[PDB]
Amino acid sequence: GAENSVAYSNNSIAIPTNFTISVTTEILPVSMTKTSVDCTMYICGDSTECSNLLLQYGSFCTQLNRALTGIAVEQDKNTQEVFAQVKQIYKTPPIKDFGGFNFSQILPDPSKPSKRSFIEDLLFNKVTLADAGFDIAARDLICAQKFNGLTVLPPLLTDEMIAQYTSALLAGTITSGWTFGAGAALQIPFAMQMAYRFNGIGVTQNVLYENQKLIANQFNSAIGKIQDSLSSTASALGKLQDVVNQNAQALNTLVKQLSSNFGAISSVLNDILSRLDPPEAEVQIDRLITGRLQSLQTYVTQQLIRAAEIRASANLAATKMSECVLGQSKRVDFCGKGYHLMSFPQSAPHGVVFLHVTYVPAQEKNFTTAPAICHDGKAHFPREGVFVSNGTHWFVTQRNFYEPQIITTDNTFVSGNCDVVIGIVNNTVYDPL
Amino acid sequence: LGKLQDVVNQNAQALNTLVKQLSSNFGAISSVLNDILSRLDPPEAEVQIDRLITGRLQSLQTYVTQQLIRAAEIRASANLAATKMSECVLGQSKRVDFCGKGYHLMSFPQSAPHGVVFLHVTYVPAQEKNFTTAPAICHDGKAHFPREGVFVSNGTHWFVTQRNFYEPQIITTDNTFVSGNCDVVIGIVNNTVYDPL
Amino acid sequence: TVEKGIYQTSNFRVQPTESIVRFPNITNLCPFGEVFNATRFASVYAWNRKRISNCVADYSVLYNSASFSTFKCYGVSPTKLNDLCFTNVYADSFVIRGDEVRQIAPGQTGKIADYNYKLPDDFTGCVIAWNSNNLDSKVGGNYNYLYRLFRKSNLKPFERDISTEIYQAGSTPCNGVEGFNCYFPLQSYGFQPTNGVGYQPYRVVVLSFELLHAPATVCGPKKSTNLVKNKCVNFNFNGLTGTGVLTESNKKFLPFQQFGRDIADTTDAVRDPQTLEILDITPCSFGGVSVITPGTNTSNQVAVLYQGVNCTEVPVLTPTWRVYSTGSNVFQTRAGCLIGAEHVNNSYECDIPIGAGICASYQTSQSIIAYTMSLGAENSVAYSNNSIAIPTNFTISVTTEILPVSMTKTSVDCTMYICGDSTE
Amino acid sequence: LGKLQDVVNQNAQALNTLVKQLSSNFGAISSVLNDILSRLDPPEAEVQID
Amino acid sequence: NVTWFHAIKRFDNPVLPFNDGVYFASTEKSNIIRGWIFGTTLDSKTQSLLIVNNATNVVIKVCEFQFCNDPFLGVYYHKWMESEFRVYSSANNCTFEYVSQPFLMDLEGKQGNFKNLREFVFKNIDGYFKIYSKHTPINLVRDLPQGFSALEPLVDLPIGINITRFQTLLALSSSGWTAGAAAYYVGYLQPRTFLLKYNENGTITDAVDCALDPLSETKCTLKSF
Ligand SMILES: *[C@@H]1O[C@H](CO)[C@@H](O[C@@H]2O[C@H](CO)[C@@H](O[C@@H]3O[C@H](CO)[C@@H](O)[C@H](O)[C@@H]3O)[C@H](O)[C@H]2NC(C)=O)[C@H](O)[C@H]1NC(C)=O
Ligand SMILES: *[C@@H]1O[C@H](CO)[C@@H](O[C@@H]2O[C@H](CO)[C@@H](O[C@H]3O[C@H](CO)[C@@H](O)[C@H](O)[C@@H]3O)[C@H](O)[C@H]2NC(C)=O)[C@H](O)[C@H]1NC(C)=O
Ligand SMILES: *[C@@H]1O[C@H](CO[C@@H]2O[C@@H](C)[C@@H](O)[C@@H](O)[C@@H]2O)[C@@H](O[C@@H]2O[C@H](CO)[C@@H](O)[C@H](O)[C@H]2NC(C)=O)[C@H](O)[C@H]1NC(C)=O
Ligand SMILES: *[C@@H]1O[C@H](CO)[C@@H](O[C@@H]2O[C@H](CO)[C@@H](O)[C@H](O)[C@H]2NC(C)=O)[C@H](O)[C@H]1NC(C)=O
Ligand SMILES: *[C@@H]1O[C@H](CO)[C@@H](O[C@@H]2O[C@H](CO)[C@@H](O)[C@H](O)[C@H]2NC(C)=O)[C@H](O)[C@H]1NC(C)=O
Ligand SMILES: *[C@@H]1O[C@H](CO)[C@@H](O[C@@H]2O[C@H](CO)[C@@H](O)[C@H](O)[C@H]2NC(C)=O)[C@H](O)[C@H]1NC(C)=O
Ligand SMILES: *[C@@H]1O[C@H](CO)[C@@H](O[C@@H]2O[C@H](CO)[C@@H](O)[C@H](O)[C@H]2NC(C)=O)[C@H](O)[C@H]1NC(C)=O
Ligand SMILES: *[C@@H]1O[C@H](CO)[C@@H](O)[C@H](O)[C@H]1NC(C)=O
Ligand SMILES: *[C@@H]1O[C@H](CO)[C@@H](O)[C@H](O)[C@H]1NC(C)=O
Ligand SMILES: *[C@@H]1O[C@H](CO)[C@@H](O)[C@H](O)[C@H]1NC(C)=O
Ligand SMILES: *[C@@H]1O[C@H](CO)[C@@H](O)[C@H](O)[C@H]1NC(C)=O
Repeated sequence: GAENSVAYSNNSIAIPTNFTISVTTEILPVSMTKTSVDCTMYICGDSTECSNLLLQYGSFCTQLNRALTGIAVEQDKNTQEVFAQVKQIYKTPPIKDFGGFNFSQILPDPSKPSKRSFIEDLLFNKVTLADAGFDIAARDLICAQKFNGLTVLPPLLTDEMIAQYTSALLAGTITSGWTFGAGAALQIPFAMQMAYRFNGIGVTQNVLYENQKLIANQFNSAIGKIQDSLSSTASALGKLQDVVNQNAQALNTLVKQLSSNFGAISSVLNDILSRLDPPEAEVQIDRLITGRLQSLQTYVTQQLIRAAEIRASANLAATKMSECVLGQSKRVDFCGKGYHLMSFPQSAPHGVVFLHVTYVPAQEKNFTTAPAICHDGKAHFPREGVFVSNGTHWFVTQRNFYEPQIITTDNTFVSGNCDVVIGIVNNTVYDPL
Repeated sequence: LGKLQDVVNQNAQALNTLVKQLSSNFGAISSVLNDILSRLDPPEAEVQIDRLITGRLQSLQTYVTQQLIRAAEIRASANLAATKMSECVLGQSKRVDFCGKGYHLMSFPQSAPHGVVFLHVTYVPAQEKNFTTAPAICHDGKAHFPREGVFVSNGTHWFVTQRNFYEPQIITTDNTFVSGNCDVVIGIVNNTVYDPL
Repeated sequence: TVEKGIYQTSNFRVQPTESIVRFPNITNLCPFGEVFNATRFASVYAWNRKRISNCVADYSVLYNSASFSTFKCYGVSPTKLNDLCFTNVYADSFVIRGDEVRQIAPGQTGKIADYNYKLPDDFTGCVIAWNSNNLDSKVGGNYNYLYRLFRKSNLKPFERDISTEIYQAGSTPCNGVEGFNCYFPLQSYGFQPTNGVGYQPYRVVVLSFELLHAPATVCGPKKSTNLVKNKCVNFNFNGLTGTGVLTESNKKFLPFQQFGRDIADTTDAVRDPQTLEILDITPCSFGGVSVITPGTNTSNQVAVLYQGVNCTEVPVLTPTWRVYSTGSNVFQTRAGCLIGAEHVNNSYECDIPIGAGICASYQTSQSIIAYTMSLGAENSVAYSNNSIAIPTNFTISVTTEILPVSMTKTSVDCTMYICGDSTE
Repeated sequence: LGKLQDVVNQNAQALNTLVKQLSSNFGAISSVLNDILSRLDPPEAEVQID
Repeated sequence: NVTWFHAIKRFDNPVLPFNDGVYFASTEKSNIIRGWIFGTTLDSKTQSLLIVNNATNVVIKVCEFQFCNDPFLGVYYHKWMESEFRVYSSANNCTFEYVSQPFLMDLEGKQGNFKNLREFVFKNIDGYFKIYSKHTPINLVRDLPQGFSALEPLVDLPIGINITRFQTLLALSSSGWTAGAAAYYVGYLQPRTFLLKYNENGTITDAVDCALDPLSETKCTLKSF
């Protein structure tokens, strides 16, 4: 990175005189394709001799089927945990009077057949399948893997249902703040909610109310920038894509593993059965059974590890939904860079995008600062804020937004005398009475 | 208690399958090693014994691998439980939904076989009522904002209330602070702010 | 006793309705009499390789004749040859000393295997051998049968050497007449009727055909049947056997292209030998069978989900029961055919997942109903830019959260589990 | 720093085991490929190598 | 590297080794070098392949035929005249003979925009001799041009003999003799791995030689173009 020396000093402070509202996107995988592989069909489809031979190996692939079924169920559990955070389907009022904020780009679009937002449609377009439809299929899956006992199970919640959950969460957030997450939704004007949020990061709410137009414009421009970025760049959703890709190739590998001899005369089981008598056919069939069972076990182990990873990701996504969308988080960098204000969820194929809104101080000015003020042999400390000076006069300012004020007995509190505090400076503390 | 029962059942099932795997020929003449030894001499018994050894070793490998994966998920669960004990029992959490639904008050631990049970005590607002509200109050060309709470009216009079439990109070210079004039705040309403002095 | 839920069970698949055979339209029998009544079999070093193709070969009669002392098929079984089809056949005939009949088999070595005649390691075919002492042996010694004993380097498999160059193991290269360290490569056999078993001559013929790598030309006398498409059947095209559904395709097969393979090395298309037409191959429908049931004590009726198949097929199997095909309540969900459940417009919270947003519940008379699950109760928050809802009261809630912490500590003894008190 | 050391150790141990596993016959005549190749013809060297 | 042979007194028609197949794209008229010989003796000792591929048809003739030191018709056509007859010296014995369709290449007299790139791949292996072929309408008469085109099989023969050498047959005294303006190309085939792009119709549109350069090896490893 770039070298940077901070102008540190034992009586110097930098205080931001401005701010920016930054909206940043965070993509999290939530689920993955529910693939089921049939033991007997894969190792050897519709072959009774091989089926009997495989029956000698015990209960290996009843275990394999159980593992795959567990993964498939866990995918639905992940989606439910992440998105079914809200028990009521809230909807926004027809009038979008939110103080100048307007969420049309993230609110549902009635015109489109799927009640997805504009940004949700962009997200669904950016992610592209790899092998074949898993979906928009009006018929059989129509995939190569399908030929050999491999099937894909549809997710329990349709994409439209995920979009409905996302819309309910977003409507609750923008019409009720964080109240709907702790009980019944309590309406509040959005500007007042933003005042709450500003007060939550240490800036007084008069800062919001006196900059409402600017703050609304900044938020709208940030949303516009997000949509423009999604439209333009291609590798934005790589994470989600990666998941898909990995699964795809794994399946492909498994399927390709049916072309291996494993030391037999031929990889095709029908050829072995046609060309060779049962006694000698058993040796070749056993070689094939060993190879294919090993391949399937490798596949299932890889899938279990990947499912554990995806479940960790889904737990993180659910925590983010609870703490960044359903409330305001004081955890640093948990809901984006800056001071978290609010987050909005969007649904993406097999995952969730979070639009984290953050307050970022913008234009810092240098001031001389002191830890306390001496008035009449008494040491005054700011109640909430910091002492600054332009160079000749001393003021009290909130520490996150330069707003100088006359140092008065209401601004500060007294404790002790001048003789103990290091760096104390004499100045007059004005008494309003 | 489905989760603890599920882990117990999974472990029992894995052990049962591992034991059952000892009944399989794996291509040998029989699944009983002693029978193979007694029925055949060493040179031919070795092939059958190798078949059984390969099968049993594969069974052990599968059991140990699934045990490792289950141990990983159980370790994740135990880390979550330890974090919950630290943040919900040893303190108060502002993290939403981390220690139950609602505003977290406290939590109590209880021991369960192979697990922990947290009784999360939370505060949930119960009976909401409507009020007309304003971001600020204009008194003498000065905008008054509540120090902590919100301005609410019941139709004729304005009060300031803590913004989590209805408890109206007179707007005074001790309840509010001044910032600028009334020409810039959107939604400001004229009302009187009562000075106690 | 089964708890409420949906449980997987043995898959389903459509079995073939009939079988199909499509072989080339040829009747001429292969010249097996020529190679088995060759007046004089060539020498081992001059082993003669006759071709056999564009004919019909009936190996049953050859296998049934008892005149053959040895009849061993390596990569194929002799009984099955009557139902296989091949590209071309090499019938290699010769005469050898009986003892060498073991050097003939693949993977062997010796002067015969290193100077005159060598087989491949991966040989697929059939070796036939019969004693011809009375036919080709004389008291004075039928020295018409020679073998190559000297050669500079070992010959490659299926290689024939005829040059009479005088090899010289101990250097000193001569030519023509023999001499020091150098001798005539070919040595004549002492084939006489007085000779004992092994030394007496043996007439040997080996069939070393290739398999399924080119348009098949010669194969068995089994009559091709008629071609039926759009149906799950068993097909056998030029010996390539399988099961599935046939259908026309718009492929472009080269004049010498017969099969269309798949990424998994499976044939997804074929060319009918009798009619030069391309015919698509697709495995007929299969899938998993799930059973939806409330608590067995709650009731004993169930529904069945055939997942991954449009229900129209099911009336058109493996699960061993076809009773429910009566239908009248078949429901085609995006997750498969659901049988035994009533579709309803009403939406309720999910009870038993089916997939694609469909859930099944057992409700009032009593019956299992399939419905689109309801996400929750609709609610329009009374939002306005000057209205606020403030709670005038509160509730103290106590909820439970259960977390697994540990699992049973298990240990295994390698030798005990694998080798129970067995030293071997 | 045991937590760190453990990690290192584990990896090393695993690698060691892997390398040591090259000294096992697995039922073959010997654990050295070169010996099998130099002692046997392809037909049986194939079985041992398998 | 592809050897370039000047077809003519100056008979640049030697016996060339048949190491693992050959590639035979050439540019000329009248077919000059119509026939080919493939054997290990090529002097009637063994049944040396004699393919003709004349204007009529490819008369495959695997017979123990005698090839003189200079087996050429010696026709100084358009200098149509004949000098002697040694293209077919004598057929001492034979092994097999096949006759294909009476086709006709574009050997007929035509230069124009030279469209006689009759690119052939003669490969002998595992007792088989294959004649993959294609015709490309190129525009340049100079050395082989730039472009891509997949070669279709043309004949497939199960000959079964062993061949270790080949040769080309020229149908075309020494005082003031005009050297023939004809030449052909001999390229050798060796074992390599190719990544072939089967387009929607089943035709190879492009290929990657997996050992040409590091980039091609990367494409081959990734299975992408
Ligand atoms: C709250 O503040 C006052 C409450 O009295 C209102 O706004 C102000 O209302 C006065 C009238 O009482 C306006 O003064 C008038 O101005 C016109 C034009 O100059 C003049 O002809 C009249 O004789 C009278 O003086 C005044 O302009 C108006 N605005 C301000 C900034 O004083 C109103 O109820 C509320 N306004 C705001 C900004 O909250
Ligand atoms: C806030 O909600 C409280 C509920 O947790 C509520 O306490 C409840 O008050 C009612 C009304 O006095 C009590 O009901 C008693 O009286 C009615 C009317 O006679 C009877 O029908 C009932 O059977 C009962 O005898 C509840 O018992 C009482 N609940 C508890 C736990 O004590 C508060 O009154 C509410 N506060 C406000 C300001 O509304
Ligand atoms: C504020 O810092 C300056 C140091 O100069 C810059 O300070 C930062 C704002 C940033 O711009 C850094 O890259 C610089 O180091 C302190 O001293 C000033 O120094 C400049 C020259 O470096 C001089 O021209 C000014 O007159 C100095 N005084 C100022 C700017 O007030 C300064 O003391 C710091 N402010 C206070 C109130 O202490
Ligand atoms: C809400 O924001 C959106 C985008 O910032 C505005 O939508 C635009 O509306 C104009 C007409 O008013 C159209 O010409 C544009 O094509 C729209 N673009 C997009 C991206 O939406 C919308 O006007 C805003 N609504 C309000 C009330 O300001
Ligand atoms: C520091 O702040 C004080 C007060 O804000 C400044 O003093 C004021 O300066 C303006 C013009 O510059 C005058 O109109 C005011 O009357 C002044 N107020 C007082 C109380 O004197 C002071 O100039 C600032 N210092 C610097 C260096 O900018
Ligand atoms: C802050 O740091 C400066 C040094 O950068 C200190 O400067 C001293 O100031 C006093 C008088 O104010 C002088 O007598 C000293 O000689 C100065 N020191 C140096 C090294 O020049 C200053 O005192 C410090 N202030 C506090 C409160 O720590
Ligand atoms: C802050 O004010 C105090 C008191 O007004 C100053 O302390 C005085 O310092 C002078 C000069 O050293 C002495 O003569 C007085 O006796 C001191 N009085 C007391 C009560 O301490 C102090 O010096 C001032 N600080 C600065 C930085 O000037
Ligand atoms: C099969 O019959 C058709 C017409 O009856 C014929 O054209 C074809 O040649 C026959 N098959 C073969 C291999 O000749
Ligand atoms: C040899 O010929 C006889 C009669 O000509 C025949 O019966 C016999 O089967 C032939 N041998 C074969 C076909 O192997
Ligand atoms: C199921 O119903 C039976 C009544 O036949 C009852 O005895 C049993 O306890 C019930 N089980 C459950 C789990 O509800
Ligand atoms: C749903 O209602 C429509 C009429 O709007 C009716 O035709 C249909 O039968 C109903 N659904 C079912 C499953 O009967």
